[PDB]
Amino acid sequence: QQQQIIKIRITLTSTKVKQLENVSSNIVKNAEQHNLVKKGPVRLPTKVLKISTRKTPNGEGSKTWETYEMRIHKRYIDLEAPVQIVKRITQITIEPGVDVEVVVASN
Amino acid sequence: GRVRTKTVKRASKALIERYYPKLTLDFQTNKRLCDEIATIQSKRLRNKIAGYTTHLMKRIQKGPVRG
Amino acid sequence: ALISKKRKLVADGVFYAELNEFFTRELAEEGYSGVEVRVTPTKTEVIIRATRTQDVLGENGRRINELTLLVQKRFKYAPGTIVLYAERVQDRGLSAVAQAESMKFKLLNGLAIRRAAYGVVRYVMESGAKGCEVVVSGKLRAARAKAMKFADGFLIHSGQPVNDFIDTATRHVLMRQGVLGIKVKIMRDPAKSRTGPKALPDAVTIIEPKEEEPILAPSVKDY
Amino acid sequence: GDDKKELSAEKEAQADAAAEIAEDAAEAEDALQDYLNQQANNQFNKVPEAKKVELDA
Amino acid sequence: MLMPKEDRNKIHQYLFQEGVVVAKKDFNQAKHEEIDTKNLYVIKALQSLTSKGYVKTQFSWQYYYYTLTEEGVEYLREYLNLPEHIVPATYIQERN
RNA sequence: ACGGAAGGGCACCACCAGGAGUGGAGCCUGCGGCUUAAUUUGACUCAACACGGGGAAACUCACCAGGUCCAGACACAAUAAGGAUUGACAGAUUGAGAGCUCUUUCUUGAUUUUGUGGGUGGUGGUGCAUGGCCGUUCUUAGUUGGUGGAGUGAUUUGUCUGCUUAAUUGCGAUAACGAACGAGACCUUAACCUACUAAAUAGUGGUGCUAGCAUUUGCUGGUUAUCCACUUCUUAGAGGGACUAUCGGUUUCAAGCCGAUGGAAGUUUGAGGCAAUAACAGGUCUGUGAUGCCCUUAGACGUUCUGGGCCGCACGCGCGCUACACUGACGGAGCCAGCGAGUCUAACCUUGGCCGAGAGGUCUUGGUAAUCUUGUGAAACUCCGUCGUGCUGGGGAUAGAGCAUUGUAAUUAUUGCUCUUCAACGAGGAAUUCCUAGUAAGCGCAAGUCAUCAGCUUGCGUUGAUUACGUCCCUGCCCUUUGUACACACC
Ligand SMILES: [Mg+2]
Ligand SMILES: [Mg+2]
Ligand SMILES: [Mg+2]
Ligand SMILES: [Mg+2]
Ligand SMILES: [Mg+2]
Ligand SMILES: [Mg+2]
Ligand SMILES: [Mg+2]
Ligand SMILES: [Mg+2]
Ligand SMILES: [Mg+2]
Ligand SMILES: [Mg+2]
Ligand SMILES: [Mg+2]
Ligand SMILES: [Mg+2]
Ligand SMILES: [Mg+2]
Ligand SMILES: [Mg+2]
Ligand SMILES: [Mg+2]
Ligand SMILES: [Mg+2]
Ligand SMILES: [Mg+2]
Ligand SMILES: [Mg+2]
Ligand SMILES: [Mg+2]
Ligand SMILES: [Mg+2]
Ligand SMILES: [Mg+2]
Ligand SMILES: [Mg+2]
Ligand SMILES: [Mg+2]
Ligand SMILES: [Mg+2]
Ligand SMILES: [Mg+2]
Ligand SMILES: [Mg+2]
Ligand SMILES: [Mg+2]
Ligand SMILES: [Mg+2]
Ligand SMILES: [Mg+2]
Repeated sequence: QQQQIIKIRITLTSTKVKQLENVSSNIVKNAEQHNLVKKGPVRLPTKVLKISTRKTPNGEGSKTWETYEMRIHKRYIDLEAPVQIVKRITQITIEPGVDVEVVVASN
Repeated sequence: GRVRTKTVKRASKALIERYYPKLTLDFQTNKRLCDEIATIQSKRLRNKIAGYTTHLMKRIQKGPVRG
Repeated sequence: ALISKKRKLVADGVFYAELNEFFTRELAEEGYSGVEVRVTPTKTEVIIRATRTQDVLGENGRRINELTLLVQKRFKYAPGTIVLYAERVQDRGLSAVAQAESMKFKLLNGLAIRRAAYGVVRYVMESGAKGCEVVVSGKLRAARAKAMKFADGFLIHSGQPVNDFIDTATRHVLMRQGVLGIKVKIMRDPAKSRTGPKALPDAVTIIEPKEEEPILAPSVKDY
Repeated sequence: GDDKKELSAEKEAQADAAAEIAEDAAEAEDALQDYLNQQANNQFNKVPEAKKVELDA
Repeated sequence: MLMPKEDRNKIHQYLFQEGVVVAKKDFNQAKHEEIDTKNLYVIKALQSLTSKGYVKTQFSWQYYYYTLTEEGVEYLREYLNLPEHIVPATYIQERN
C-alpha cells in the first residue's frame, strides 16, 4: 500500500533523431496505454553546432574553408504518475545515445 | 539543362514495354502507378521517371516511338 | 555536475574519441574495432568489439580487469561505476579497421606486397562483401615512393550512399626504411542492410507483369 | 613485386585466404592465490615493528 | 632518477596493489591523483621499471597508461619482500 | 606525352554590355628590401604576399643578450659504508629571496655519482627519403568490363559526323549490343502546407483581476497560472508537393530549346555537401607521442627562468580601411533584423538600481539556456532642424595633455573615454580585380581568435540597383586532327 502523483518532466536529448523519436513516442504511447495525464513531446529548436576550418594543416593553397556541424535534438514530456511506473519508466526505455533526464517538482 | 539521365529514360522504356494497359497521358496517375508497380528509392527520382513515361505516352498516341 | 547540453554532447563525443583511441592503441594484436558507450543508471557499459576476445579477456578474467582499472582511474569513475565487455565481431571481413590491421600484420610479418593485399581482397570478397579496395601508398625496398591500387568487385564513391555502405580505414605502418599507408575500403551489400536503406538510390526494379488469358465472353458467378 | 611473378602471387594469396577461412571455420566449434593486497598489510599489521625515542638538552 | 626511498616505495607499493598506474604527461604537477609523490617521480619511476621489462607503458592523448606484468610481479614481490601468492589486480572481486 | 601546325568548342577566376572598384592619397595589414644583438621561419605566376587559422607585450617562440635544471631509461664497469650521493641558513655573488658558484659546516644514505655501451628529448636538417592531410589540373567530363566486330600482336571498335546538355546529359548515326564507376541519383539547407501529431521553455482569442482616454457599445495597455479554448503565426516529427506541368511556337516535329498560363516554387527549384581513374618531386617533418636517415645531446640545437626581438625604417609590391562631401556632415527624432554564444568544482553571458560628462564604477540579479542576457530597440535607412560650397561644420592622419579598463607586467605608446592639435586626399597615369537577382553594391551583426586587442576571417540578416539572357576578339583550358628520333615523355 503506497503510491502518489508527482507532476514529472522527462527531457530527452540526442544526436540521432530516429532513436530519440523512438524512445520519445515510446514513452508517450506506453505510459498513456495505461491512462496517465501528460503534455506530449515538446520539441525545442534543434540547435546546430558549427565549426569552420581551413582544410589545410599548413598555409599553402587556395584558402579552402570547411564547416563541420553536430546536431543536438532535445525533447521533453510531462507526466503525472505514481512512483512505481516512473522508476519503471526511467530504468527501461534506455537507449545508447539518447540522454534521458527526469526532474520532479511543480517549481 | 533538363535532359533526363538514362536511368530515367531507360526505366520509362521498360515500364511502357510492359504496362501500356494501365497508364495514361496523366502524370499524376502515372505516378501513383509507379509505386504499386516498381521499386523506386526516392520520390524525386520516381516523379522524374513517371513524368517521362507520361511524356513517351503522349508521343506514342500520335505515332509509334523507337525503342 | 551541472553542464550545458551543448557542452555535454560535444564533451561526450571527445570522450568517445579518446576511448576509441586508447583501445585502438591497446588492442592491436587482438583485432580491436569500435566501442559503444551504453550509459545506464549506476553503470557505464564500454563494449570492446575485438575479434580474439580470449586475449582481450585474460587468465580467468585479468587484462579486461587491467583495462577497466585503466579507463577507470583516468576519467575518474568510482570502482564499479564503469564496466567492460569483450565481443567477437560478426565476420571481421566487413570491418575496414579489422582488415587494415590485418595487412599491417601481414606486411609487418615479412610478407610479399601483393600477397598481402591480394590476400586481403580475396578474404574480404569471400566474406560476402559487395566491393573492396586497398591502397598501399608508401615506400618499399627502393628509395622512391610509390602507391598501389588493389580492388575487385563493385564500389560507388559519391554522395550519401557512401556514408551508408562503404567503410574506410587508413593505418600507418612503420617499417625499417620509412612508413607506408594502408588504406582499406569495404562496400557492404546493400541488400542485407538490416537497419537502413536496403539498396542503391540508383536501384529501380520493375515488377514482372503476368501472362493472362483474356477472351471468355462475360458470365457471372454467385455466392 | 614484378608482373613476371604475378600468377604465383595471386595463387599464394588465394591459398592465404583459404587459410584464413580455415581458422574462422574451426572457430564455429573449435576446442585462488588470496591474502590480497590491503589485507596482508592488515593481517601483518600486528606490529611491534619499529622503535622511537630521543629529545633532550 | 634521484628520489628518496619513501616516494619509491609508495609507487612500487601502489603498483603492486592496483597493477595499474595512470598519469598525465605534465611534469611539475607536484602531487598526482592517487599516489602521494611528485608527478615527476611517478612517470620516470615506472619508465625505469619498464625499461627492465617488468611493466609496459602506453601513451595516447597525453596520458601514460602503465601495465604491470608477470616478471614485474616477482620483482615487486622482491622489493616488498612479500611471499609468493601475495597479491595484485589479480582478484576476481567478490561475486563481481 | 609533347609541339612556336590545322579544326572545333567551353567560362564574367574570358570578353561583350554595365556596375562597384583597386591602381593615386592617409592609415591598417602581409611580402621584399634595408637595418639589427636578434629583427625566428615556411611559401614567390593563376596554384606565395589579412596564408601557415600567423590579431607575437610574458607565454606563445622557433630569434638574440644572459641565468638554472636532467626529466642522461637500462647493462657492464668504477667509486663506496671509514660514506656512493643529496640539500642549505648567512654572506659573497647575481637581473633575482638560484646554495649557479664561492667562503663556512651541518645535513643526507646507496635513490646518486664517474666511465663506456645503449638510450633519450629536440619548432635541429631533409616535404628531393616517407605516411597522412591538403592544394592544383578541375567553374573539368572523364575511367572500365562482358558477348560480338577488326588485328599475328601491342591494340582497336563499343567510347562516333551531327544535334543537344551544366555533364561520355541524351537523341540520333551506327560492327556493335547491353552495362558498371564518375555526372545524375543521393544528402543538407532556404522556399510552400488553415492537412497530421502537440506545446506555462513558442504564441493566439476569450474570461477574470486592473490602468488611461472616451463614453452609447468603443480605443490602447497592465497582470509566467485566476481559469476556458485554439495551433493561423513560432517550434519539429511524420507525411504531401514539382515531374520543367497544361497549352502552344521551334527543331532530323528526336533529345531538346523558347513563350504564355497556372504554380510556393519551373536558371541542376536557389545554395551547398559528396565526388571516379590519373597527374605534381605543389604545400606541410613548424599540428601530431606519424616517421626513415642525418645532425645534436650537459659550456645541449633538451628544458626552463630574466630581458629584448618578431612592430625595427631612405624605399619597391599585395590585401585592406577611411575618404575627397549637399543622393552630404552634423544635431535632435522616428525605429526595424538574422546566424550566434554563454559559469563546476565556477568567475561565462549580463538585465535592473544607483554614482560618474565619458569611458567606467558600484549594489544586486536571471541564465548550464526556445525559460535569462535579447524583441541582441544593430547599422545603413526614415523624419524635423543646423550648415551652404568655401580644403567648409567635407576629411580625420599626425601630436600634446588628462582620465579609466585587461593583465604579474602596458615604456617601443593593448584597448576604451575627454580636450586639443586639423595633415594628405577636389574621383585618381599605364595598368588590373569581382560580379547576372534578393545577385552587385552599400550597411551593420554574431562566431573564430580572445586576459586585453579586428582596419582580418566565417557566417548572418538588413536596404537593394544598372546591364547581359550574347559571343570566340583577348586571355585560359578542353576536345579532335597531325608530327615526333620524345616514353625519366620538351624541366
Ligand atoms: Mg553513381
Ligand atoms: Mg552528385
Ligand atoms: Mg568590359
Ligand atoms: Mg575603372
Ligand atoms: Mg600600420
Ligand atoms: Mg622568454
Ligand atoms: Mg651515461
Ligand atoms: Mg655517446
Ligand atoms: Mg618532435
Ligand atoms: Mg611534394
Ligand atoms: Mg605528401
Ligand atoms: Mg625547403
Ligand atoms: Mg559562372
Ligand atoms: Mg581475335
Ligand atoms: Mg575515343
Ligand atoms: Mg502550424
Ligand atoms: Mg505567372
Ligand atoms: Mg619541391
Ligand atoms: Mg605534417
Ligand atoms: Mg609577423
Ligand atoms: Mg587573401
Ligand atoms: Mg543622422
Ligand atoms: Mg567626475
Ligand atoms: Mg544565480
Ligand atoms: Mg577644414
Ligand atoms: Mg568630421
Ligand atoms: Mg570578437
Ligand atoms: Mg588572421
Ligand atoms: Mg602517333
